[PDB]
Order: sequence, then structure tokens, then C-alpha cells
Amino acid sequence: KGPVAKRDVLPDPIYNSKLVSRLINKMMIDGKKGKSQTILYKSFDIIKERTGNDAMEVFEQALKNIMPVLEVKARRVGGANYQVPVEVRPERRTTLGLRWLVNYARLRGEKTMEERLANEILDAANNTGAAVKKREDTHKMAEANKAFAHYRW
Amino acid sequence: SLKKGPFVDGHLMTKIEKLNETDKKQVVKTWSRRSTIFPQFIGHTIAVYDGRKHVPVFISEDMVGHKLGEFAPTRTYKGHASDD
Amino acid sequence: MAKQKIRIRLKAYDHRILDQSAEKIVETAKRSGASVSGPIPLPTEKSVYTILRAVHKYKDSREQFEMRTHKRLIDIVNPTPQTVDALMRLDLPSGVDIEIKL
Amino acid sequence: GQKVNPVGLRIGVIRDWESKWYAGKDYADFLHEDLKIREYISKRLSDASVSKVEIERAANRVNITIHTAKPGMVIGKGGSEVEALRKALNSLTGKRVHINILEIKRADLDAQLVADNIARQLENRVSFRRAQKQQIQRTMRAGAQGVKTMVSGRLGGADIARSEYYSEGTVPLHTLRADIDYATSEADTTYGKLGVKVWIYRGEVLPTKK
Amino acid sequence: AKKSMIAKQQRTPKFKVQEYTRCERCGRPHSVIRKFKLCRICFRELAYKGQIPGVKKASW
Amino acid sequence: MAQVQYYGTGRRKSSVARVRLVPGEGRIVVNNREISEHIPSAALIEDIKQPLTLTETAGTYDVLVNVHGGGLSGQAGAIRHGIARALLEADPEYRTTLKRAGLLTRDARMKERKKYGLKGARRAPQFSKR
RNA sequence: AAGAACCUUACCAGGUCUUGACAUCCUCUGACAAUCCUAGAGAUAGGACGUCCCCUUCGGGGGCAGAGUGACAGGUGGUGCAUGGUUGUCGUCAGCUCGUGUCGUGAGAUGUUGGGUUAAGUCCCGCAACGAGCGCAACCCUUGAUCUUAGUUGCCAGCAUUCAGUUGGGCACUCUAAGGUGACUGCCGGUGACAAACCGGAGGAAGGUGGGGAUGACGUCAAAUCAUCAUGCCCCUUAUGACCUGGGCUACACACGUGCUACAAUGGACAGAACAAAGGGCAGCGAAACCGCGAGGUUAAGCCAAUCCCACAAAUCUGUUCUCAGUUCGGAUCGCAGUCUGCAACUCGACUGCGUGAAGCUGGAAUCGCUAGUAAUCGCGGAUCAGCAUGCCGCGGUGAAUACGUUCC
Repeated sequence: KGPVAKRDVLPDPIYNSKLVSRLINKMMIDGKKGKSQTILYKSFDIIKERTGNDAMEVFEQALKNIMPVLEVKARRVGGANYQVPVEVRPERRTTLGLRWLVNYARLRGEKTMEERLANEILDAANNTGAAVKKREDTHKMAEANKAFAHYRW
Repeated sequence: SLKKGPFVDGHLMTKIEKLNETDKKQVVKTWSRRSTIFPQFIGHTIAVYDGRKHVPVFISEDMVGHKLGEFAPTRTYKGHASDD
Repeated sequence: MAKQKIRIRLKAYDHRILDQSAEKIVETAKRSGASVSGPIPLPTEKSVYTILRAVHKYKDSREQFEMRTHKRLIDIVNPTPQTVDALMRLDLPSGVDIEIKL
Repeated sequence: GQKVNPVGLRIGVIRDWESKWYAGKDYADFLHEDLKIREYISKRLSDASVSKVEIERAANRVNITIHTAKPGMVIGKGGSEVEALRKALNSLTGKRVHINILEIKRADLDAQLVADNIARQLENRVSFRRAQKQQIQRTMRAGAQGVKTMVSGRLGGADIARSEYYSEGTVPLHTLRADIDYATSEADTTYGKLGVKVWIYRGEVLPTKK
Repeated sequence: AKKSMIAKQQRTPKFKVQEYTRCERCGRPHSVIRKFKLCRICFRELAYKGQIPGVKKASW
Repeated sequence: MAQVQYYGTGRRKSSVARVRLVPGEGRIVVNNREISEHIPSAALIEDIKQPLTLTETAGTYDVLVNVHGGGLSGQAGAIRHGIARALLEADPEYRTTLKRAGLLTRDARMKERKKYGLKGARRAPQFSKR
């Protein structure tokens, strides 16, 4: 067993950073890099169109805003389940952030998928929307019930 | 089917031909159900060999292109337990 | 300057028999002859076959037996009749597909 | 499996096919004529015996060479028998024939012959255990790096069924250079048929180069 | 009834379509490849017997 | 017979490419077509062109490449490994920075042959107790 | 079940045969065999046109038919609780044993335990044990790097040619298949008894059994197959056999297993543009030209095939258009009109044109797969095959997410 090696992603040319490539990995469906590509560039364009600001900045603030500080983990030691709160790994933080992000972005119901990814990422920028609400819900399930997971396990 | 054309085995052809020209004999069995109905064949009644028992069949003007053996179902209905 | 030339071709299942046959068929070309092109490789086409293991069911288990088919070509610029008369005799091999054409 | 035949693995890498040729416009017909030749050699297997026949064909020609522990059984006196066989085969194949002969040294070492022999012993109703022991002793006289043998079906007529096997020396079937001979045989006792199997490890083959 | 079946097959069919493939070594119809006209089991046992080159088994 | 040029074969998953680093304007040529044109748009094409930019930057050498086999991304990747190895044959000294870049090897991998009893050469359609 | 329209087919119904559809011995004549007519659903019977051949001093030789005859032949009849043979299963899990010796009254134990290490009874060290056999591993194939040998039907860079690698030429390169090179913890560093081995780094196309396949140990389940074949025993024989027509193997109130297609705007529809691999082909593939909206047809070049054909890759990309709904979503069901194959498409074939436009707007309890070119998904080919492939076997395109860990199943 032991820890497994993990490949680093090929950096996205625009905007340079590999994290956007991680978005290219997560947003993708049916194995299509090109569909993720088009939705990505149209996403940067629609961000450019409404309320002018650098896309990388609002994206960075969004991803910083969508990462949970703690996460519960259910374990049936006896009658009924018992979740144990714990500090989240940063890779797990960005993973949960991007996954709840794309998931709630999928259900926005807007006619244009790019525009609702825009509305969603700006909701993350504005400390609102289903994603921030869900991270807040995880924050509620955590802390309030961390006493069982204080320093025991 | 396709073209030129519908295909009787040909014995039924001479049979119904002789029956049409004269005698006017009614009710005759056949094992060859594959044969299609023809305009010269009209008005005859044939016992159709489903296998278990021959089923007599009158020929209305309406039926021609349908297969002669199609009218008699070999299948037995239904059979089911508690109806209604 | 171009001209039609004899171009013998070989085909066989086993390869050792095939290139042994190639050496035997070019060796006659070398004596009482000239130039003598080498046996150039050809892509070779195999035929896969999947068959059930069990006499009855258990179709989930099978096996793949296959039959590859090698091919080769040999050429010579000079027809040289004497080695053509020499060509008529071929003690080896029993398993070979030689084909002569000009 | 549980036991895949070693003979189905040894061929190609370390041994040649029993019948090699090329096809061809009619791949099936050559196989038909060759299997028929096997059908008549099987009739020749009744007493004259044979370890194996090798076959080669090259368009209107055939090379059905034989190798046998007892060469004179098929030749006869004056060589008339091999000629009559040549005619009996020429009448069937429809093509020129010239059947060949070979006499194996230390013939007991061959798996086919010892298997047919112990099978005949099973036909003789000798005890199967002692017969397998005489098999191991005889193959020990033959001199080999390793030998294994096995029998199945009714044994002495006792019980509903039984299977047995004896061995001495290494018998590595999983080795790809082992050059292990394989054989099967089918005894016919009144109680029932007796399955026969034998494995012969002749030894590893060392590849050559020039 | 395999003898009756091979007797049925070796005799010329009233119509050419009727001639289904079957191996000579064994009288079993069905699941016989047309290209070699052998039984899957016929070809199996001959494969362990080794009838044709070559390799055998499970390459590529 | 003209000015000296280096060349480096580069394949991936049954897609082979033949790059030619002739010195010049540095505009790339794939099958007598521009890289901006042969695979629109496609941003990944810049990743095909990255290794030259990761090494000192920049010549830039003109590239005449002929590729065959595979899909678009695969043949483009063949263009990438092909310009990479050609850059390797440019000067021996560059290879050191290349170890930091990886960007060579062409790791041979291609889709596995299907197993019998399996659809995806690994995946099993279904299982069900009882 | 790698093709149930007939055949297959075994089973049913009806019509027929009893030394027989199939094999051999006898006596025995005679070539065998067919060409049509008649009756019949066929099966076959009643006729003519017909066979009357080949080597031998006459005995014969030869297939083959016919006749009778005892024998026999035949069974997909029963028995996988009689079997050979073949195959699942734990499981590609690392164990299962033997020789000698020791110990124990005996069964049994030691070896095979213990320490370190490994995917592994892998190696190392120690141990009253020392070895050995069957496995794992290695040996094989496939894939990747490179060299050499060999350059056409394949290859086109450097040169000219052209609509076209097509044609001169080139035989570099791609590519092709033979022989080689290469990986072995070996080089370094650290740990460890300085052992085995692990970790880190360099070298390298590929690093620590490189990736994949093959390779399935003693045995378990009286596991599966008398129905592939073979066959002990039992049973039937003018019938559990044989021939034929038609059926049925496709039933239909329903349950379950396993696939396919969708429930849609990352989309549908239209137009344009672009990248494959592998396999098959002479009783075949069948281009091109032409006819038909289509399916296909007419006609026909080339190809026994690195030449030519099956053959166009599809997703994708680029724009146009629909703007969130039982919909330009999906295609069911059915009608009409055609078409391919076949004596013949009613039961019970496939495809096309037109028309009809179910249900379904992501699915309870529950449950399955998969650690990287895997999952996801898009097309292609083949075995099968007259026709019929959503199944099976392969080929390539696009191509991820996650692995904290052994608490729990």
C-alpha cells in the first residue's frame, strides 16, 4: 500500500495556470476537451462582458471562497451514524470546491451553460449562491458536532 | 414479396383452373399455405392445413394479396388462468 | 531504361521454412547470375480465432488460436537462362508458396 | 482446466507440427486427406504400432514419413508390405506417394509407445499400480531427466471411480524450453474404459546461432 | 441420429440453399466455422494435436 | 541539398510524425497546412509548440512536418514529441534542461487489447448474486 | 446458440418404409447412373427414352446397383450417482507434497516454524534438520528505444512531373520483417549483521517482477457435458429407427437476468471542413459510369490482392438555426408503398420511402464495474453467414475523477 504518485496536469495556455486545466478536467463530459475548451473561453468572455474585472482574480477569490475548512466523515461505531469533523486536505479542498461548483452550476437552469457558470462563479465571488450555501452547511455539520472528533477517533 | 411475382406452387393453379372452367367443386384441402390468393381463385373455399386440423376458408373479393394460410392461425388461445 | 523483370514471390506460415526457402531460392540466383535483389519484408497478415473452452456452457472462458501469413519478394535484373534451368529443381521446402512472374 | 495439454504449448517454440504444408486454394482438402491418412495409420496402429507419422506436401506430392519401434512390421519380407500399403494409399490420395520409415533408438523413451504399452497391459488386466511401477522402472532404464505418468477411470473394477499417478525426476510443464513429450491412450476393459496419460521430460533445449 | 444426419447432408439437397456446413471428423452440426469446415471442439482437439502453423496461442 | 536541417521522428499511440527544423521565420507547417488551420483553434497546438518555448526561447526555426495515423490530438502530440526530439538533435547541450522538462520518451502506451468476457478490456458488464 | 422462414430439429400433426436413410459378410445377377412423362403436398410409385464400361483363354478383377438371407446396422433412447475425454470454481491465491533423518506408545510432528524482506514457500539469516518434486518466478509472445541486413505493390525528404507518389528518380525517412542492442538494484548515496531487501538520486526509450497476454500447483464442488466424440450397463426395433409436407423451437395474463435507445441546449437539425487502425475478398470483393428520393438496380474496370475492392471513418471543429417544452426532445407502435436474399419472406427475415409520433423530462428499496490510456464515450471490421448480429470477438478515435486509509463489508 502506501501513498500513490499522482500526475501533474499539462498547464492550460490561458490563463497559464494548471488549476484552470483542473477545471478543464472537471467540467468535461463524454471525454471532450474541446467542449470544455469552448465553455471555458466563452466563460472568460462572459465574465469580461458583465461587471468588468480580471477573470483570474474573480476566479481565484471564488475558489478561495468555495473551499471548506473542515469536513465530517460518517462512521457507524454503534447505533445510528456518527460523523467525525476533520481539517480538509487542500487538494481535497479544491476538489470539493470545483465539484460542488460544477454540480450547482449544472442545475442553475439558465438557457446558456456558460452564463450560468458565470453567475455561479460570481456567486462564489459574492459569498452567495448554492455553492457557498453548501460550504456553509458543511460548516454547520462541522464545529457544532466536532466534540466526538476532538482528539479521539 | 417482390416482383414478377406472387408465387403459387403451381398445382393449385391448374386445380383452381379446372375447378373454374367446370364441375364447380367446393371444399378442398391443401398443405401448401404459402400460395397467394388470385383473382381467378375467387369464391372458392379451401381447407387450410394448419397442422393439427384443416380449417375451411371462404374467399371474399376483398382478399387477394394476403397469404392463403395467413387466415388460419396455428396458435391456440390463450391460454390463461383467472380471466376477469 | 525501365524494363519488365522476373519477380519471384514467396509465402508461408512458418518463417524458418520461409527464409530458409528464401536463402535456397536466392542461392540459385547468385550462381550463374547477376545483381540478385534481397528478400524484402512484407507486412504479413494473421487470422485470429476465438473458441470456447468447455464442451457445453461457460462461454466466459475461451482461447485465441491464430494463423499468421508471412510474405516476401525477390528480384533479379538479369533473366540469365542458365539459372532459370537451374531453377526448375527445388529439393526444399515442401511447405512454400513460390510464384514466378515477369 | 484444470490441466492444459503441454502438447498444445510445446509446438512452435520447441517442436515441429506433425503435419506441415501450405495452402492454398483448398486448405480443407489437404487436411481431409491427411486426417484420412491418420485414419488408416490408426488401422496400422493395431499391431505394427507407431509413435508418430510426419507429413509434408507440395502440390501433387506427399511425404508421409513414419517412425516406429518395430520397422520390419510394416516392411514385411522382401518389402512387399510397404509396397502394398503404398498402393492402398495411392488408391485413396489420388496422387503420387512414397511412405518413409524410421527406427527410433531407445523406443521406450517415447511417450506414445510406453502409453500404448501400459494401455495394452491394462487390457491384460494386470494390476495398474504394478504396471505403473514397471513403467517408471522401464523409463528409468531408458534414462531421462524426469518422467511422470497417470491413469484414470475404473481401476481393477473396484469402486465407482479412481485416479492415480506416479512420477520421478523434474517434470516442469511451465518451462517453455522443457521439450516435454506428451501422450494419451484409451484402454477398453469390460468394466469400462481406462484413461491413460504420460509426460516425458527429455530435457531443456539450448538455442543455437551462426 | 448423427449417421442419419450426415447421410442427409452428403446426399444432394433438393435445393442448393439447404447445404449447411459440417466437419468430417465429427457429425455434430451447428457452430462449425465455414472457412475450415471444422468443429469448434474438432478444431480444439486438433489444435492441441497441432495441425497448422503457427503460434498459438494468444499473441498480439 | 540546401541549408542544413535537423529532423526527429516522433510517434504516439500509433500516430507517427516526421519533423524538419529548417531555419527561417518559424511558422509551422503540418501537411502543407498551418497549425492555426490544420487543427482549429485549438490552444492545445500551443502545447504542441511549448517545448521550443521552454528551451531558452527563441530561435525560431521553421518546421516542415509530415504526420500520419491516429486522431488529431494524437498526431499533434506526435508533432510535439517530434519537434522535441529534433530539438534534442539540435545541440547536445540542451538535453540537460530537457531532463527537467521531461518531454521526450514517448511512453508507448495505447489502448489495451480486449479480454474475452470483457467489453472494455477490463470492464465487466454485470454481476448479480442469486 | 460463431445465425430456428424451409433445412437445421431433436419435438408435434398428417402422409409413407422395415436387413432398412447409414456400414460390412454371404449367395447372386448385372455396369453403376440418369432423360422426361403420369398420379401425388412432398415422400415416392406407374411408364417409355435410356444405361449394358473397364482388365481376363474364360474360372475371374473392379467399384456399384438390384434380389433374397441370416447376421447386423440404427437411437439427439435412459444412466455425467459407471466413465474416458473436455471445462468451470476458489485462483494466477501461494501454497500442496516427497526422499532421508530426528522426535512421539500411537495417530502425527519436524523440514514448510522463527527474524528481516517480497506480488510470491521471493530472497536472506538462524533453527534438528539437509535436500528434492509440483507451482509462483524465469524461460515465450505482444508493445515501446535503437542498430544492422533487406527496399516492392509500400515510402516522398532532397530533385524535376502531374488532377493524383502519379511518373522519372530517390530506396535517405516513414513503413515492413529477420538477426542484434537494451534493465540486471547495476551505478552512486543512505538504511540494514558488512545478508536479503527497501528508499532517494544519476544514467537511460522504457526501472526496480516496465505495460499487456499466454503460462491455472496438489485439490475442493459425486460441479457441467451420455447431446461433440468414445462408451460400461439397461431398454426399443415393420420402431425410442428412416423418408416427407406443414407446424413448433419466436407461445403470453406476467416475473426475473442481460443489452440497446432515449428522456435533450456540453443539446437537436442543416451546411462546410478534418484525423484512423485493424480485418476480409475469386461459388468473392465488386470500383467507376448510369437509372431510382431512398433501398438498391443496370452495366462493368480492377483485384488471388503492401497494387485493386469492401470504404465513407465517426465523435470533433467551423458557422447557420431552434431558446427550455412531452419539445425541431426521443423514437415506440402501426398503416401504405417499395427493396435485398431465397423454390418460397403468412406464421417467423432484413432494409428503404412515406405516413402515424407510445412511454419516458435522470428512476424507490437495492445493486455493478473500473487505479490511466483504466473508467467515459464515438465509429470500424470480423468470426457466424443464401438472407438475418442491439449478441460475441477484435480494431482504432476522443479520453478523465480519485486512492486519506484498513475503522467497517
